[PDB]
Amino acid sequence: FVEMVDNLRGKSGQGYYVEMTVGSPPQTLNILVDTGSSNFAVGAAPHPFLHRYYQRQLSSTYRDLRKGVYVPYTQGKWEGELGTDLVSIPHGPNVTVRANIAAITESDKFFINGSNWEGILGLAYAEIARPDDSLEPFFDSLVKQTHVPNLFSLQLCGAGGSMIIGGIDHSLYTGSLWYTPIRREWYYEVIIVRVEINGQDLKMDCKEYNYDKSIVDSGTTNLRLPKKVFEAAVKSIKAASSTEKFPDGFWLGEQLVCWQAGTTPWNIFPVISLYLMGEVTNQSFRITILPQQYLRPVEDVATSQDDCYKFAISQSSTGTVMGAVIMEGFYVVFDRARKRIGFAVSACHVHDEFRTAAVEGPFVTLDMEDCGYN
Ligand SMILES: COc1cncc(-c2cccc(CNc3cccnc3N)c2)c1
Repeated sequence: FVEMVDNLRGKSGQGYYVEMTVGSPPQTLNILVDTGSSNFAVGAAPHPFLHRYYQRQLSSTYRDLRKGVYVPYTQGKWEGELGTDLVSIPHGPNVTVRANIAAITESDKFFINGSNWEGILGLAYAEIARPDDSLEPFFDSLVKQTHVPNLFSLQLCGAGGSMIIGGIDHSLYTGSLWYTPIRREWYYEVIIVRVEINGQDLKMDCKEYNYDKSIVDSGTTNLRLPKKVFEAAVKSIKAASSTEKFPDGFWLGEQLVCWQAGTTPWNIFPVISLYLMGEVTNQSFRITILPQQYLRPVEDVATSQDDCYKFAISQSSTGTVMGAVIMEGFYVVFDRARKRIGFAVSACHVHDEFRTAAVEGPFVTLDMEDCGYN
């Protein structure tokens, strides 16, 4: 795991990527690590934003599955050809697997102009794979064909990171790991059973927090909350920070807020605690997020020279998404073998002058199942 430490590059803004090699002889690509999707899909044609792409026909081990795939989003898509090839992770375990690969032949609003990655490693489960759940996701192939344990953990830093494949590295976190159950193997779905701001219960029905699901998603920048929860949260963060006025635009992620370099008044901004369903009946634990995780610094803007931040909490269309902004505070263990997700304070988390992040428990929370939306 020493050899996997620091094997990710990038930021929460454009995502985190891992080097992979596909085919024979090996072709080296940077691949977004995305726990909110389940396809392994790589640029396979010279889209102008791409540094590198997959040239199937130069791989002696490529096998055309003679089947297309099509994945749409709200305002875009990617599209391509399914096949299999030999895959590896230079700074991963010392194995080669034959995996399903979607050779992206055409796409729209998918690749980010200026990014240094060319594909997507969908680490979530087969149920949300495209074109259907019979397209075995990458991690499933890795585990089936090798003795690599069926887990991985992510330490996302910035504001790069590490993906430890096959276990847990003690040196990437402090304190103890607490585990929340994966509710259904599709997205990494979890249950938020309670939310607090500076220790103050947000006081809503916990079904609101998971309406219609809550997921851990390294392919999303922000903490995203459902509409009602988002409004409750912002009102409360306004209240804790009412000694200053901010434009409405700020709370909508449209405008920055700046202070004289070094004078950002962090104390004004509250810690958010999300309680997660525990492994034991009526037991939960809490993860504590600090303002320096949801106030994301904004660098050279037009031409900026102060200290400036945008609000990295946003409204959710499809439930609570624990994006990179949240994951960046923690070492997140995706224990697929035991249907569970572990959190511990990250060794690389941004500290704050007077407050320290935490993962802690146990708490008693009755009727936690009822926080699940059905
Ligand atoms: C922080 O990770 C990202 C930041 N910016 C863009 C992406 C990105 C780009 C293209 C496709 C995808 C697919 N995955 C999504 C998309 C939307 C929401 N969640 C996920 N997992 C991500 C990831």
